[PDB]
Amino acid sequence: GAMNSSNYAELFNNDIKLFVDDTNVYRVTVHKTFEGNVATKAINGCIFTLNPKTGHLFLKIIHTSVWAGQKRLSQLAKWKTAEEVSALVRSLPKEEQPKQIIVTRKAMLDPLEVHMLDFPNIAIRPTELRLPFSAAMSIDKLSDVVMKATEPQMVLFNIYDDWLDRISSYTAFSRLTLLLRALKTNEESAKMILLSDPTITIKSYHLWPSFTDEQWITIESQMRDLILTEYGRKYNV
Amino acid sequence: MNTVPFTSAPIEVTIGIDQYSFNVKENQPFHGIKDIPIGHVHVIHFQHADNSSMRYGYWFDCRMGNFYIQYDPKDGLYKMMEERDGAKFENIVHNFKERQMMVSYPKIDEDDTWYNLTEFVQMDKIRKIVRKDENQFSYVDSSMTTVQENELSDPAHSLNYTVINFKSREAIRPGHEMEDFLDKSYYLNTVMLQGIFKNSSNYFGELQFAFLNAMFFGNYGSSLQWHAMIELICSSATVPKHMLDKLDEILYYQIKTLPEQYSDILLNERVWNICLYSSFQKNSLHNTEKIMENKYPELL
Ligand SMILES: Cc1ccccc1CC(N)=O
Repeated sequence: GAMNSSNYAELFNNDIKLFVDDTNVYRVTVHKTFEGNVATKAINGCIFTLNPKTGHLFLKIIHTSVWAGQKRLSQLAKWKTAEEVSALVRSLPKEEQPKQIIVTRKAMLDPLEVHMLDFPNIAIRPTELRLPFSAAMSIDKLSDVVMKATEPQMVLFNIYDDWLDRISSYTAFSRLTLLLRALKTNEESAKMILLSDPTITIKSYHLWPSFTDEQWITIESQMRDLILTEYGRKYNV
Repeated sequence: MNTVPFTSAPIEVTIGIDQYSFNVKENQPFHGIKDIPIGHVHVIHFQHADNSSMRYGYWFDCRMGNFYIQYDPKDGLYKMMEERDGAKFENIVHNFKERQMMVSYPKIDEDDTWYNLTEFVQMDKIRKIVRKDENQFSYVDSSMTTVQENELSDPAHSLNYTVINFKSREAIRPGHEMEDFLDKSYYLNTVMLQGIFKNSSNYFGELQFAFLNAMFFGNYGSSLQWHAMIELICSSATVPKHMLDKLDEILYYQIKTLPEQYSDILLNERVWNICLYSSFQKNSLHNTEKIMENKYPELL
């Protein structure tokens, strides 16, 4: 059924699973036309497909050309997401295919279920969790590869860098959700915390800085403060 | 004008004949129903005074043979039987009529309700949905499950309605996923009409039969089938104009005949709201939208 707080440990068992987030597939700037009407201009998007156990990110870049001369784009975006996810599963060898796909938004259930009719053994599941995967486009290297794309393109990342050498998936996923929740709530503050110390760099093959275990504890603390300080900055509470 | 004689009425029972019904008392001298109109399928149905289960009946057509009812005290129900001896049957019916022991199928001359509810329903199509080829009449009851219901147990006692599933390979062409899911025209016109039913008459026959089993027996699987066949037309952008005009007539008379006090269990909110207000055919069912709005405005 639905993925929630009760069944959280299931994300880190040995059944291959993917999260699919479609929140950055269809992206627009809204602007005034010469005649004072409103129009949109699409920019490049991405499907965020993540194995929470391994950190393996399948970032399918959605080039603005996909939308050319199409109607009902917010609706097409869900079906395009489902088509690309189904094409990705079909491209993986059988033993690498997921046993479950968990969609971060319930409007993705029918489009993905219909695209995956050929895979009756793959379970399509909603989640009750409010996952901050929309802030993926706040990670500079992911934002850069999306915006520079001149055609449809799949880029493969490990969103946990080398963390699984030192911590479990459960802890790596908790660190990722904390970083993304922070970036989502106050992107400027969150980025300041991550890059303030010029001695700590990002390896060329990494997304996040090269923190020692003690430095990760300090960073994680600063992220939790930012999130509660913003929740007391908004809510008058 | 045909007759279904009864041997006796040993147990107190509400007897239905099509849209009519009457109470018979335990051992009341009742010997059946006369003046049944030739040219249509009929249903005779039963609800025992002592049982809130035991709700059941027989689809028949008097042109196919001579049919009577006899109570079976072992199986505890009124059974339909065929009398093969024509002259014995004529002589039984003549005696009962002379002694005025038969109720009269009480049809108002102005009244086309039954024709309108059964316009496309044929006994030969009923017999393929019900399947008991030793009999010319078909037994249905409250509890019988559909083939679709059983896929999700006893196959011999099932309703063999055409399986309709919007999230099936049958419904969705590879590479036409979004198109076939949002516009079911392919599934309606090519798979169901041209492929399985052959024509709109067979499709409407099964739709009308599903409704009648839902209304007369409170058969849940028949109700699901009636709604599915309506939703498959309403969710199609491309439907022949004659099929839409005829659907509007069929649904009008079904909504008109539905007992007011069953519209809460027999009508699916989501399907009717979609069909009348959101779907491709939201502006195609004028008669059905006006009666539903005037009779069941709460549902919507
Ligand atoms: C997506 C990814 C991440 C890290 C390593 C390798 C991959 C590619 C794959 N799993 O097919």
